[PDB]
Amino acid sequence: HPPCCLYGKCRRYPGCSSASCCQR
Repeated sequence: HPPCCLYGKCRRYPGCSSASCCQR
C-alpha cells in the first residue's frame, strides 16, 4: 500500500483497518 494516513487521515487501502489514524 501507499501511505495509509495521507493528509493525516484514514483511507481504505488493503489492510489499513490497523492503521492508527483509523483507530480515532
